[PDB]
Order: sequence, then C-alpha cells, then structure tokens
Amino acid sequence: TTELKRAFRPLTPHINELDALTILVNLTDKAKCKQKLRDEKWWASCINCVNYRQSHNPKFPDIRSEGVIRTQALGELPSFLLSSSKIPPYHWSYSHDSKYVNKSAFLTNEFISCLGESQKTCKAMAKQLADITLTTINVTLAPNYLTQISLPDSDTSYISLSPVASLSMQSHFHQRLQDENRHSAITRFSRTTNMGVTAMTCGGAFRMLKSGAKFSSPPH
RNA sequence: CUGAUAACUUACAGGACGCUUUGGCUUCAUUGCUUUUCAGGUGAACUGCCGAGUAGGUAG
Repeated sequence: TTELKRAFRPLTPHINELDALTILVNLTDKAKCKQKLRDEKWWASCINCVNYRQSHNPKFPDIRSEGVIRTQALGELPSFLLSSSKIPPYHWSYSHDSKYVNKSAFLTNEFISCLGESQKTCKAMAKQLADITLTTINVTLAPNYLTQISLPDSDTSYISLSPVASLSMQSHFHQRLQDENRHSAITRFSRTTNMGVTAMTCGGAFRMLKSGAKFSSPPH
C-alpha cells in the first residue's frame, strides 16, 4: 500500500478509472465502503485544499512564511540558461497546512492532469469552478518571512525581488539524482509536515546538486 | 545595495585474546678502437764582503 501511495505523490513519475478514484478517497484518511461514505463536511475541507495548491513554495527554507503562488515562469530564456519554464510544469504540490496534508490527496495528487482542475457533484463543481481561480499570487510583504533583493533595473532605478523555490524544479533534480551519488548533496529540513506535501514524500532529504569534485587550481 | 538584515552545537568513553609458509634448480657460445698533433710570454732581480760551511748574516 506504500507503493500505491508513493505513485500519486509528486516525487515519482506518473501512472481502471474505477480503481483509481477509490484509492484517492482512502488516502485522505489518517476497502470500497469507506469510499461510499459521503460526508458533507469532508467535501468543503477538500475544497480548501485545492485553493492552497501551489506552483512555487514560498515556505521552503523557512516554514513560518505565508503565501500562495500558482503561476508559470513569464517569457522563455535562451538555451544556455535554465529555469522552471523549460521543464514541463505539472509537479505541483500542497502547502499552508499540517492538518490537511492527507485531505489534499483527493483533489491534488494529479495522476498529465489534476482532478482539481448527484446533487453534491453539481455543487462541488460550482465551488471548484468559482474557487479554482487559475494563476493567483497572494503574498503580503508586511509581517512574514521572505527574502528581499534590490537589483539595479535599467539605470538610476531599482526593483525589489523575492525569490521563491519552484516545485517543478525540485522534483526534477530529486528524481534524476537518485543514480549519481557523486553529484548529489543531501540537505535535511525539520518539521516536514509543515513544509508541504512535496517534503513529506522525500522525508526531508532534498538531494541538491553538488559541483563534481573538490576545487583545484592550475597555475593561472 | 548580495535567497537582504540577525545567529555559540555541546558533554562522556580501554578493541582485545591466539598463530612454523615450504620443498627443488648450470645462463652460454663469438669479438682489432683507430689515424694527425710547437704552450709560449726568459731583454732581466746583478756584483762583492763575513763565516770552517749547499747554515746564516749584511755592502752597493
């Protein structure tokens, strides 16, 4: 049952339609008859979880920060550069809550598309349609824990920047560096359930990119 | 105007006990290094006395 749980989680590649949706209801619990139960309260909890699904995690280094980001990189950079626009943007995850990391598994596991994108079904679609709200940014720069960077834009002018970690990139460097032990540099983060769903998959070990061997110096 | 601004990882420790590597052995035949070769600066710092003197002193 763990190999079935790791597959719907975003740090594994993707994977009968009657079998799959009964799994996703049982993942929200902390059997085929537990799926047939339809609590009204359960639905509005899962509706909140598709709201706080995020493309890029503001709360990466610091778990006390607060924000929602569901955008795509603006424009396309040249071939000698690399960012989140070149890799296909679908490994997105859930944040903002520790109690609802299980209840987000119904509408955000994204078996490539996502389920979040009789009377209850009509009502559920209306909430999802009105509360999908594609491509939002909700940050307040007043009382939270963000980084702020001024760079000389154009001339005699500056722009403040706040870098945010990208979840499609973190899944890409983690999955590919399983084989290479030489170029991987594991960094561990505590309070894993507060971080997000994308940290609970790897357990805290994020598997960074280490620059080959040690530095040496020819006489130049 | 720097993933900006701020930042004490600390304490304690017995790896030990035991140990046969050995036996045998043919490196060996042959052999032409040869030919030719100016180191020069020496005009000069001499001639007497004393002394038993290959000793040792002094005169112009």
